[PDB]
Amino acid sequence: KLDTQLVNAGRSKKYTLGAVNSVIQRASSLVFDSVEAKKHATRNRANGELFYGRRGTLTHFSLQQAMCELEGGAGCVLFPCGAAAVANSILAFIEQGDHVLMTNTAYESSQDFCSKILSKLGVTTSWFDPLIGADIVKHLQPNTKIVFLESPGSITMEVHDVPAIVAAVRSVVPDAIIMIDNTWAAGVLFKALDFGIDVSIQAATKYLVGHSDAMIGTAVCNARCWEQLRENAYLMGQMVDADTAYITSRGLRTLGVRLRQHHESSLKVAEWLAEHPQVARVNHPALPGSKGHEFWKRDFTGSSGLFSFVLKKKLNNEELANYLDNFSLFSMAYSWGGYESLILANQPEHIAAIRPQGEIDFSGTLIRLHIGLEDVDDLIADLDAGFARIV
Amino acid sequence: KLDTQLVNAGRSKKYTLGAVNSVIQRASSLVFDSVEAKKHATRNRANGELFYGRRGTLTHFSLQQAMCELEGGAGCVLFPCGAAAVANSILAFIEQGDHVLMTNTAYESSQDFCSKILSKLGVTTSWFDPLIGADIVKHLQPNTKIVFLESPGSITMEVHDVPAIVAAVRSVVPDAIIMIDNTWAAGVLFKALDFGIDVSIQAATKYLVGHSDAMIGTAVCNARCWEQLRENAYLMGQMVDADTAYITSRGLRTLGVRLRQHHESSLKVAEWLAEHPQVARVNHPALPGSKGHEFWKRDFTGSSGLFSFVLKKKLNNEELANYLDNFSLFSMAYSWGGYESLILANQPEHIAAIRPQGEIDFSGTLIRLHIGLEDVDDLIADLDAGFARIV
Amino acid sequence: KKLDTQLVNAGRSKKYTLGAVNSVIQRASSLVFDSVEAKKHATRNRANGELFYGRRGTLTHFSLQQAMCELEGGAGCVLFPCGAAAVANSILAFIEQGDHVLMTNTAYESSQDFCSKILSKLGVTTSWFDPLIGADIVKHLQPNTKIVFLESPGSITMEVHDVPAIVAAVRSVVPDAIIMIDNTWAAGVLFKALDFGIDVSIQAATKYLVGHSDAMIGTAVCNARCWEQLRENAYLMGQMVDADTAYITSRGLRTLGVRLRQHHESSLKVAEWLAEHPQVARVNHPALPGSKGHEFWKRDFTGSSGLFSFVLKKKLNNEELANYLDNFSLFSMAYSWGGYESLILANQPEHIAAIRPQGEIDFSGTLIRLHIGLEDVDDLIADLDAGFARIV
Amino acid sequence: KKLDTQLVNAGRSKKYTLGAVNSVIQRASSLVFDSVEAKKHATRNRANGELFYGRRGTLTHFSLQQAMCELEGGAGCVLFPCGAAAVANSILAFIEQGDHVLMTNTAYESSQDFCSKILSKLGVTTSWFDPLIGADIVKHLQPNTKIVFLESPGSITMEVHDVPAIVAAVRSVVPDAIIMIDNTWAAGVLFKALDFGIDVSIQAATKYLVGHSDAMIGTAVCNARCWEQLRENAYLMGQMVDADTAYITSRGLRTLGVRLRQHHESSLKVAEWLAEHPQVARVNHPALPGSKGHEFWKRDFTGSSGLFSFVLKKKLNNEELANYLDNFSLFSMAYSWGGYESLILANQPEHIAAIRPQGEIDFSGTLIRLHIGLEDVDDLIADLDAGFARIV
Ligand SMILES: Cc1ncc(COP(=O)(O)O)c(CN[C@@H](C)P(=O)(O)O)c1O
Ligand SMILES: Cc1ncc(COP(=O)(O)O)c(CN[C@@H](C)P(=O)(O)O)c1O
Ligand SMILES: Cc1ncc(COP(=O)(O)O)c(CN[C@@H](C)P(=O)(O)O)c1O
Ligand SMILES: Cc1ncc(COP(=O)(O)O)c(CN[C@@H](C)P(=O)(O)O)c1O
Ligand SMILES: [Ca+2]
Ligand SMILES: [Ca+2]
Ligand SMILES: [Ca+2]
Ligand SMILES: [Ca+2]
Repeated sequence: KLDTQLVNAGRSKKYTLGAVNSVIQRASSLVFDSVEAKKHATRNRANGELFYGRRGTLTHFSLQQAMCELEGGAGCVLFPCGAAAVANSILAFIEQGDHVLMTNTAYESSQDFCSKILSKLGVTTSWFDPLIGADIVKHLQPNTKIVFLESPGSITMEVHDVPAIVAAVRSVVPDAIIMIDNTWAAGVLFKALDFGIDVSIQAATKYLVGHSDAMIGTAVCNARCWEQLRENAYLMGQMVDADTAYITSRGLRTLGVRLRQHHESSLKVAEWLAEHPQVARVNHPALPGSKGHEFWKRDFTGSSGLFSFVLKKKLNNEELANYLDNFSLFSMAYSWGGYESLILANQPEHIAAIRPQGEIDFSGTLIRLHIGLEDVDDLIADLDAGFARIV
Repeated sequence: KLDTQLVNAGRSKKYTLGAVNSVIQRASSLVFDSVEAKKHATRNRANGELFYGRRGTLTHFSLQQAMCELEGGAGCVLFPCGAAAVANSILAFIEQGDHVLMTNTAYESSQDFCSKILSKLGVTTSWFDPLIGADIVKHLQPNTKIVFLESPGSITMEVHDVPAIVAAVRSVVPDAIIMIDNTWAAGVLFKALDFGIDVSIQAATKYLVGHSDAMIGTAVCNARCWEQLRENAYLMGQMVDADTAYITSRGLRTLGVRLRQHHESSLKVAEWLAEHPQVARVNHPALPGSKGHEFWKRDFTGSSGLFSFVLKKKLNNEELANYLDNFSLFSMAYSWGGYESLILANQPEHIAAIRPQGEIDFSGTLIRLHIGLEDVDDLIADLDAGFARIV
Repeated sequence: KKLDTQLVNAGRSKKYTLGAVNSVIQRASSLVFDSVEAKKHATRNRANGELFYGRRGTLTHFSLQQAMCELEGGAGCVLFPCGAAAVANSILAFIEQGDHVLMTNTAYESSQDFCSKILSKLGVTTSWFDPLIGADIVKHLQPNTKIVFLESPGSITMEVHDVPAIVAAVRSVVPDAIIMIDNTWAAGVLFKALDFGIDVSIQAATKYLVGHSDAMIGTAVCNARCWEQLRENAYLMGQMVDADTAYITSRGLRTLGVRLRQHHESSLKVAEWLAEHPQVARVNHPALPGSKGHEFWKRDFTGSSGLFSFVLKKKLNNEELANYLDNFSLFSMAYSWGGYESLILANQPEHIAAIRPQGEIDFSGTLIRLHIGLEDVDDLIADLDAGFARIV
Repeated sequence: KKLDTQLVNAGRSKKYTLGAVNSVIQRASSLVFDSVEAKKHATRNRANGELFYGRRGTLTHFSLQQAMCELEGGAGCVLFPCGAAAVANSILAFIEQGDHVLMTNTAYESSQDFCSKILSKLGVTTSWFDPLIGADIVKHLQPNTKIVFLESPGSITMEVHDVPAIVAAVRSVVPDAIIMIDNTWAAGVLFKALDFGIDVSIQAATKYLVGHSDAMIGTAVCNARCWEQLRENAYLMGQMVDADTAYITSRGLRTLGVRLRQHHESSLKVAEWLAEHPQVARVNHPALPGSKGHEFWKRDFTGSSGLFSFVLKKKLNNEELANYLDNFSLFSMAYSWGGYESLILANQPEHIAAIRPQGEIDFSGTLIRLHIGLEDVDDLIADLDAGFARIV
């Protein structure tokens, strides 16, 4: 049962040492009592024995066990933030002459890592429509090494048909590493590894931390891919600090109570918006009619609270300020996943610049909301005062 | 004056806000009061204005200003540890078809990053002897992009002639990026940027933190190289957590009192060892006769406390255990830079495996010591009981 | 304001958050004055949220304090290193040689032991009352009574006071008494103590406000009448909490609503199952009809937390107690409560009798206290059922 | 053992460090018992370094405690949220209605205010003595004296007690008194209080032990005679410090030697320059010949820290005070001390007279207190010289 799992994940006695939570073990240097102990630790340095702080301390091991239990993985590799998890996960499997195939709705810095960093290293990238399903075979090349998914999509929220994509890819390039950015689902609302994906990546910064303070990336790997991701990321010096690891473990405890509120509130806002005279479209995976809703309903076991909607109007600069500057409860900021509700605008032309080898199909201003833990009726009231400012 | 600089570096009122130390600002999301504020922050997102936690908060900005003041740089890029600083600094400047030229005494994982990661990306690496000076021109290729220095060298402690190397490299491949791992000198005992080096990298984990807890890498850049390092590392998601940034700033405060004790103690141990019947050689940059001592004396303004010595004996496994297992005051561990004295052994054949395109010239067991803050006469007593165990 | 929106926003003024969502963490003893004039200004405002000296607080403390005054409707919020320090020092701040303290006999045992072991040797006497005494409290008032100390629900046995009756009765006789409550079970928020004419609402913020069993902190939210005295006398005893703890307590507030609702829903479901169970004598849950003071809870509170107790039909012997407690898979044995993890503790009737001064107990089986956490309620009920099979 | 080696290793047993160099940080209220038997064992040892409940401490606290007993030669180390809480609560733990407390009139002002404002209303009287009274202390002892409270060097004015004389005199008359000292200036280590027959050595660990002006914490290291009473009575008041603060205090110990030596060397160099300066009346530095109790410092201490004061030839008026203090570049205005940053504070003779009960002051110019930090001593002297040019 997810709730019981969340409360206990990673809390082995060897990590908590008489406490409820794991200990916080801050270290670089880790001490070997003897030559024989150093040899034991060296052989087990990637197997949960204390060796050197760059490999982890007890605090890290505890979070790694929790993430493996929650996402059904063989191992969990840690990073200083989600963008570092994305970039280094992809790097760990590529070589000069490879091709990367990425959804055109991937998080922008994931796109930019490929276009700006991988391109100089003899790796080419191309893109696909998130709703392509089994027709992704037209984009597969004999040198396709990575197939990178993000479901729902960044900003626009399109849900992939992961089963269809996975079957297609294994049929043509079975050696491909299939990755997903599974941040929206907090890794627990969509069990990526059970669907044939090799690596489930999170900006743990978001719903796993849950409070908008700490930054951390995770990559949960199947047994086929764990060693290579782990050792190559180690060679790039990737790790997260012990205290952040502790705080992430601690976020897990309330994840189920938080995600149920996020689902209930954001769906009710989405439903209210969908019926509002000033709204063109609502992009929420849980809302019937949204792009790939059917796949959300079949493949996920809940929703989080991030979604977007498109205004009937393309707001001009003065309207955009009147709208966004006068919110009482929604704050303007990047990221999401916390207790506080947030708001961000993107003009159609902003989104057009980040959908390579696609076409946008809306013309009004796109508003993305993260629905936090405030009373939902207060949030709806704030949104409705917003609409009066731009009617 | 270094001491006064250390106490005040980065402590602008905008960062301390009424306290002695900088504030600890934990954040991912950073809030914009208005559209106009978001536009201001966006334009200044790499210029010390609050934008998004991946770019930093006030705590990071404070440490970045301190590191720029201390090392004379245009900018300071932050990483989750030294190995991540090395790997990502080199990555930020390379492209398929480049050559990297690295001292054969570089830190092993720096070697391994090149041999195991860069090699798959169409980048070749070769090596040089640390004492090559101006004859490094024989190793320069028309596609040499990076010249990577580490002075003193890892484990064996050889000091380069940086002036001679730098002049040679600028004369042949002026477009090269010259980097140094300046960890031993804590960035302050050798002012790398004043000698023509482009980027001074530290495992800030070591002497800057000073207490063996926290892990962090720094790269202080000149104005020529700052933008590219900063933006490419950003694309790999490199950052450090706020609290670690705070603790690093805090280590700086005692760095001068610590480094003076480390120098005085370790030189006196080195002198005592050099005269000991059971010692073949002592490798300490401050000790006359050590490899590149003359360059240490001309180019550095002090010593830290890490050095090595070679035993007359190649200890067998039983002797190695009798030696290392029965120390009272020295602990066995990786890393160094803290208050606690540490000891590590390397057999000649271990070092031979990590000196590409060189030759070792010793035959006894090499012992590396980090000399901490304990009474030096107690440490010497512990070393002498050690010698009695293996006579 | 609606609780959940209030919780999210409490304390988060721009002067404390400085561009972030959460307050800054400002760690300091020394706080720097730019000038003689600035120092004079800070000195005047040293108890009024200007930076002065770390013992008085930093911006991190100020934020928590603001949050706590907002949520509990107070003029001020005094901070302490734990619950027990808040209790002991809030009582100390208002007494003097010759005073009498009247305390509920269901008070947390350390609160009792402070009165009987510390206050006694300072010329302050204490006596105790039954938690259901209500209006009849007048019977225990003395000419020198200074403090009337309430705890509702009761420690372990969970009895709810008729607060309206008690407060009216006290004010009718000793209007100038200081009325305090230990309002930890309600998290200060499910029972608005200061709206009921209580002077000081004290919590072990250790519990529900922190919510994760990993920081310790006490709070005392005061009305305007009593704030100064509590604050300044507490300061002379050196009482403060660390900035990092204050930041984590503020943080815990943000999930307090979603957590309390799950604790209510799950704990009531367990309590309802236990009441029907053949091996259970009685269930002590404020929200469960038939428990002591339930109708006062229904009337006076806006919700329940997850802590309650039940009485077994058996008085367990030592071997049965071990076989019961040692073999749980989901409940852990520990003190405290208020966190995400379910906890269990046992007391024998004779242990409880010993901490019920000037009153008698009302049960004879072993008493089991549960903290119902965030685990799936059916897994928890399954673990409790395996427990019962072990002592049939 | 030699101090620097001791400092590095103090508290770092394998049971606390668990493979790291520093102790673990174990954050907890609830501490889990695996069984009834384990709980019974923890309960017996709850004041003896077995995990029991976070109010009693975690492994992090145990480590600090061990370190502090080792460095100060004590049987036990009681922890508090700050210096002022250690003073107030250590005095409280040993008094009862009818007792008398004898305190040096150079005691930290809050220590004085605790006695005169809190203790007075609890039936405890206080009187004061001159710090140089030595053997003549017998003159101020009373049949009901319970505590003799020492502070050496003195707060602000820096007078050093003849501790050997005072202690012998007290023991000759009231052998069962509790003798306490506020040993913060010495960092517990430059004056081994418990070796001189003092019962309790108290510090504001806030200062030199933490060493960076960013955590607050008090300690009281006790002999075997007084440990239990201090510990248990302090516990009934809820006194504890947070685990993270305990970890940072242990951490500060590791650099205490290298820091104190620089504070000694730099502060003595400044003091020697000031004594020769035409605008200075007198220098109050324990290490500087001619200061009050210097010869007791030379005899009894093993070093100096960096805090001292000096008296200007001028009694500065308000405009000269601002022009002096407002325009420093390296010294900052703030309370506290013990950190890496140099600090400056001013007091007028009439402010000091007001906190010197039952004694008189010995100066008439403005009194300037300096904390000499880790900055280059010649830059510091240059900043002080520019200061003098501003009030010529
Ligand atoms: C799906 C997704 N995957 C990765 C990342 C990168 O994580 P880190 O910020 O922790 O490096 C993000 C970041 N997104 C916000 C900044 P926003 O969505 O506001 O741009 C994301 O949304
Ligand atoms: C010169 C030098 N430069 C980089 C690094 C990498 O820093 P991080 O450990 O913080 O990633 C090291 C690490 N060295 C120790 C593990 P050791 O020397 O014990 O192997 C080093 O020595
Ligand atoms: C109502 C109530 N009021 C105060 C305190 C004291 O708070 P601190 O533990 O933060 O000092 C407690 C403590 N209770 C547990 C230890 P337990 O209930 O397990 O004995 C309490 O329950
Ligand atoms: C000797 C001495 N003993 C105790 C304390 C109280 O410690 P805490 O501030 O940690 O509660 C002090 C405090 N002193 C500064 C505030 P200042 O000297 O600047 O007034 C002191 O000096
Ligand atoms: Ca808000
Ligand atoms: Ca040691
Ligand atoms: Ca459990
Ligand atoms: Ca300064």
